[PDB]
Amino acid sequence: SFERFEIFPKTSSWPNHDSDKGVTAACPHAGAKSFYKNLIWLVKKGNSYPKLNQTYINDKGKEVLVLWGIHHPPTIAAQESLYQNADAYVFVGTSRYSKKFKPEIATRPKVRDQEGRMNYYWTLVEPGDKITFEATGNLVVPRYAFTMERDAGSGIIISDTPVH
Amino acid sequence: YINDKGKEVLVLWGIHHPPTIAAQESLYQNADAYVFVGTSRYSKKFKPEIATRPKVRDQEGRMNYYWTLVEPGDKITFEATGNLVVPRYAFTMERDAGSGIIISDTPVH
Repeated sequence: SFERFEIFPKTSSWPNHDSDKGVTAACPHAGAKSFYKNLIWLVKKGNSYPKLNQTYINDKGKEVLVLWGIHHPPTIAAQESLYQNADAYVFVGTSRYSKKFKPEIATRPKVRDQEGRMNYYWTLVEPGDKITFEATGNLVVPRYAFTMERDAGSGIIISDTPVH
Repeated sequence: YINDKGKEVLVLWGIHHPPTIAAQESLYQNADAYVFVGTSRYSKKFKPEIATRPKVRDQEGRMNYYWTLVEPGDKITFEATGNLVVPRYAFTMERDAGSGIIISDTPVH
């Protein structure tokens, strides 16, 4: 079983932050700048990035796959222009997964005309468990989570053969 | 600790991550504490991760448990400004070729 649901609604979960300017030219969509559909890049809302705390409780009877991202800007000026905290930190916590991520602000070789980077992390939340997001900055919040129930196991086929 | 026995010594310790900064000063009074555990082969500096986590057994913080094997003639050094669960008992071992762990309810005879 694999269904996608809105773990955090865009219209009610982030009132104190900006969820509309997180678009870049590294992900074109019909020419205009865009971003991932299942993720939201939160930026400052007018020179203010208050501490963000959110949580989700797994009311489903199956597992939920939750994906998020940590952004590493190229320069300190970019970090202040996007979040304005300099010394930001992210923390994601479940009953088993606890981890703190601090941004690495440095200039990397250009890939897709991007000096900064974005690490993507995933976790599986069990029924009854909860996932907590804390963030002073540099966090790409989940917008869609995947409620899944898994089978015994299989593989991935890399072929150009048609499907019938 | 210097390993004067002729066998290996398993040493276990822990690093505590409190939920709030206030708890950190309530227990260790240093805010920016650090730990360092070192051998001739092992060397690691631990920093507390102070954040609130989903409650497990009515606990907001966590305790990460680490272990190391000190060879004969070697020494293990603990340095800590705070957030250290020190060893009290270590285990001297001489190890066999290798076996397994059986999970069963069969009686032992």
